[PDB]
Amino acid sequence: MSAMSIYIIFVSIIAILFLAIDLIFAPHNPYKEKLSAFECGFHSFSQSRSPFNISFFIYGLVFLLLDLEILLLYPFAVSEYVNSAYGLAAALIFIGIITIGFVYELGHDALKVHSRQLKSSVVISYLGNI
Amino acid sequence: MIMISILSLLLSTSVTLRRDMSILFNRISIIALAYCILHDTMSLSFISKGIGLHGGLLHITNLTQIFHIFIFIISILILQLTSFYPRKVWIPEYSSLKDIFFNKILYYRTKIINKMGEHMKIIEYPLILLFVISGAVFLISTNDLVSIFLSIELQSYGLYLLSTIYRNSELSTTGGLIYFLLGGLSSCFILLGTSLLYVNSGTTSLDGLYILNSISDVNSWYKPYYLNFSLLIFSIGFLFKVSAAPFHFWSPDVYDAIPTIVTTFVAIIAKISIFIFLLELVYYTNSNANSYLSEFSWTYALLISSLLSLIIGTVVGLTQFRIKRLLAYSTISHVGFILLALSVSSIESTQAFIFYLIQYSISNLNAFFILITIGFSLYGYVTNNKEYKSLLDKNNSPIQLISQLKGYFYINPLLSLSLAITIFSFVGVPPLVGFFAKQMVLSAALDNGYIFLSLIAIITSVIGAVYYLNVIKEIFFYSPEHEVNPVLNESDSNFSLRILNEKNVLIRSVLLKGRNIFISSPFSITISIITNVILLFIFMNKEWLSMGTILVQILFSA
Amino acid sequence: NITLILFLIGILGFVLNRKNIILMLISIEIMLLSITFLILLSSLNMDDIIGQTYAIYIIVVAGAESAIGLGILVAFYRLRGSIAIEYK
Amino acid sequence: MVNRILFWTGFGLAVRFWQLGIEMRPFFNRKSLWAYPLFGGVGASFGYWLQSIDEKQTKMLEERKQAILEKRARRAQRQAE
Amino acid sequence: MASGYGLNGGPSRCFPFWQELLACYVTNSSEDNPDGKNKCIPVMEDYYECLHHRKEAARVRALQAAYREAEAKKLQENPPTAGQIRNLGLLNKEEDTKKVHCA
Amino acid sequence: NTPTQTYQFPSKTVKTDYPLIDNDPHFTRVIRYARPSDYAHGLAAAAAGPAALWLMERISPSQVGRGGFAKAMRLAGFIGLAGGFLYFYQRSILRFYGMSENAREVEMDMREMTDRVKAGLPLYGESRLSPAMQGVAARQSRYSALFFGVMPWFNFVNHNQHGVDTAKYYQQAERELEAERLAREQA
Repeated sequence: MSAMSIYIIFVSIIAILFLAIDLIFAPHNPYKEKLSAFECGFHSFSQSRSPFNISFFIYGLVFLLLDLEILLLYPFAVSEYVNSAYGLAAALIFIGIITIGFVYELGHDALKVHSRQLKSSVVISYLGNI
Repeated sequence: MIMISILSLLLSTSVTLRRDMSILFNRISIIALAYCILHDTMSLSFISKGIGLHGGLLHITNLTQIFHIFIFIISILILQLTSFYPRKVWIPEYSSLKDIFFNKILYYRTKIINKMGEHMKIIEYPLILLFVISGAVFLISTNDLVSIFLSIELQSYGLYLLSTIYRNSELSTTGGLIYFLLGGLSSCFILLGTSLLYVNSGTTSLDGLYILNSISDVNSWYKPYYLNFSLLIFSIGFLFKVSAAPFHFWSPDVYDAIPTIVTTFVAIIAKISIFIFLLELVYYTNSNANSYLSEFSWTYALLISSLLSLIIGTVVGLTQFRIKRLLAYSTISHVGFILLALSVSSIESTQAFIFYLIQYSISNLNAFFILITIGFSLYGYVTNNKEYKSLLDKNNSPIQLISQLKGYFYINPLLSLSLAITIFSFVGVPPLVGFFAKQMVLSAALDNGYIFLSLIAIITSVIGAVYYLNVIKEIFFYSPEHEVNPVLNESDSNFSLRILNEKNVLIRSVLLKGRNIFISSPFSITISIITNVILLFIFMNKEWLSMGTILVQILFSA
Repeated sequence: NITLILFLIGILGFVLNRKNIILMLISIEIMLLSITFLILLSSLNMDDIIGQTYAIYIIVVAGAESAIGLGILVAFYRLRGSIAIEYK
Repeated sequence: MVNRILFWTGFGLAVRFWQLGIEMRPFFNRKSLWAYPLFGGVGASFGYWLQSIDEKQTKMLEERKQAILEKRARRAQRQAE
Repeated sequence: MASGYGLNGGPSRCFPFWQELLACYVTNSSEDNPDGKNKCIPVMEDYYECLHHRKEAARVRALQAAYREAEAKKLQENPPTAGQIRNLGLLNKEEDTKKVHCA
Repeated sequence: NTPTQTYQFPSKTVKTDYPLIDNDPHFTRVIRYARPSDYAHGLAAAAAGPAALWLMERISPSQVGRGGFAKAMRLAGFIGLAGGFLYFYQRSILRFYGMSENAREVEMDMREMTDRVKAGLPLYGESRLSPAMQGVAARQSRYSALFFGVMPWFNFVNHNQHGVDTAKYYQQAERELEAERLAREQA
């Protein structure tokens, strides 16, 4: 049988053997305060299962599509001798269009998380007395 | 050209966040679509059923090119709404050629022209529209199964983004969301349709499947049952997108939910491109000899849909009080006539199908323009109706109700007559162009033995004429619920306009009131031309009808 | 045969789903997967590299669809506040 | 009587009329009178263009009608064999 | 399949059958004779046979049942073991090969 | 030096008014065979787009900020230049496609090519690309200026698959080779 198939088995049995030892030879004494959430020693509101703002999700959307783009460039890398010049041109036409949409994401500041925590424009003039 | 125009417009759009640029990015897109027209006009000097392009993936036909040019004109006309301000100030003191070309008029126009309106502040709007046109035109030219799927997606995804581009509207986000979800269901049917074709036939070429289909037309191990019912699943996915019944439910809601300048382009372009694509499929898959394959033709869905689209479109439109829900049901009854002409495949019915699709697309566009203009005219008018106060997103759909049009013939008579002529043309009354379209499809169906569908259609039309007449009854028969604004016409508040010459020197200062505020010319001229085309079609029918006579002769010859 | 079974799961998980719109958008991802699988399995039987090419282009547009979906879903949620689909 | 050129000249005049009616602006304002030769002139320019495409459409159907008869005439010739 | 491009970078195994069907149609079908394409029917079945294999699946089913029922009924003398089969055509195993071939 | 075969590849036949010279002409030939009218029309077409956006600005201002119109001119300037070059290329290549009056182009095609024959040099020239890659290039660009409104494409590949029987060029040059030898005899 093949080296890969046994390799998968052995890594899984190791993940089991280590786990089984701890499941058997360690003390197990579960109580209410031992089984509470860690919050630096004070119990707080349980609110990790409610909607939470993600300030970088626009990254996740663009990450989705640029992965499809670099995967579509991997057959070219392993076919260059046959693609040659004529095939190179299409690969460059494809990467130029993909790159324009990337310049769109840099230009609009779509990959920018805003965070921190503008000068006087009132000039007075003196005419003196009436 | 359309691809260079998208890339060039995208590079300029990507280095600006200035919302004041939206009007000029729309004006450049109209210039771009005019070059596309000049290019597809040059490509028209050949007679051919089809010429394979780009490694067989794409094709060009005289029918393919006449349709891209039509899409380009329609797009130029819809693009005008975001290219010019709705209102205007006009005085006789500024009305000569020397005045327009060598004088300037200074005045406070921010409120009068709605400079900062939502339709004038979306930078990417023309760009997403160009992508939908790019997808539409590529689909008419698709010759492969894989090309079809990518092109319908490029068309569909842009229509989802256009339906959602008003991101601060809960009504557009909802319409956008429904459309994306149910259209994604529609595309999964289209992908299954193509996938079963390649799996049973070993080929992605439409040209190869048509050859297998023509051999199999004779008069034992591999009967080609797959072609008719792979094409059936493929067809249902396109009946969703043209909103033919019984796959129509989304379109009344989406069209009513999204803004009206947007619903103009989204309710017109998908139909032209999808119907032209189906036409070539229906011609090249028809078994001239009666056969076991004929008994199972995928085109019977089109007859079932046309049947259903006639009943559903006219009946459900009877009790619609919302003008956008009414316009969408009117479309579902017109796509029934289109489907009936597409399912009878004959020279006369192909002429009828081609004529009907172009005329309905110009007529439905007139209906949208009049509607949009009527709700920009109400700027110097005031109402006290609780219903007109309880509406939602009144900025994105100024006119939402049929009753909002009550007495419009007493506010602006010619715009009300323009809408009357357009509506009467939807009914099918002579001597308007819509009558001739309906008659051509009835003549073809009667000739080919579809006597029963002809009888459905005529009875259906009288039912649909009921709700068309309730619209006109609203315009003409009662009094306006809208009143001139009392302060815009008060003889005490007037803005100052000032006329300068070619080099920043004052000529004459003027004081102007609300009666000096009119619709901008690009919309009144556009409504004027389409109204008169509809009105006077009988004196100008020769070149338009012959254009469809010749295209059908090329498609059915050799 | 797994092609039909997977396609039926995604069709009902789209039409019979009464939970939320991300699960709507997931079930489309399942249907496309089953169709790609049918195309990939046929292409190996017919010695065709075109079917694998067709598969790869259904993966790229299936990701484009899911990005456009998640973008539209966020827009809708910002205004509605729930992407839960409501029955009764 | 319908001259392709006179109609489209008349057509352009009526667009300007219908424009001003929809806009609710006075017809036949004196400083704007130039728009009637202009709308009318453009309509004639279109009519000249239509006239040309009409000449090209007569030929194509004239060729086609000949091509149909010839296709039909030689078809029955082989039947008599 | 119909494309001409197979899995190893070489040509698709059903491409010759597709090119013959296209060649037959173009060279028999015409406007003068609508019925030349009836010559393309056997050529069309063969392209489907190289694609799905239903007819070659049907032949092997018939012969395989006929074959097994004959060998089962047939008199049996001595089975050539797997090791003997593995020793066919070797350098110094002449005895094993002769037993396998019964020569 | 007759190849004995002048139609190696199957090509699409189109019903056109004028004679077909080349369904996939090289970019240099389209430029070289362009008439002075083609420069005139393409230059006017390039001027048409920014001149259109200027007139729209004069008659109906956009009320844009201080530097927005100059930005829009640069885009309109490019798009008209891009649109007018496609117009100029399309006008010359149609005379090669047999889809425009091309009497001048036919004779300068018969001279150029029959010169290449008697010179022994390849009619369409030599290519770095492999013979199969040439085919893919010919099948991607032949008749491809008919799609210029949607997707532009130009032939930069020297391939031998141009849709025309090449016998007329050989059949011609030898007659110019027959007369040249006879004229040299009487000297």
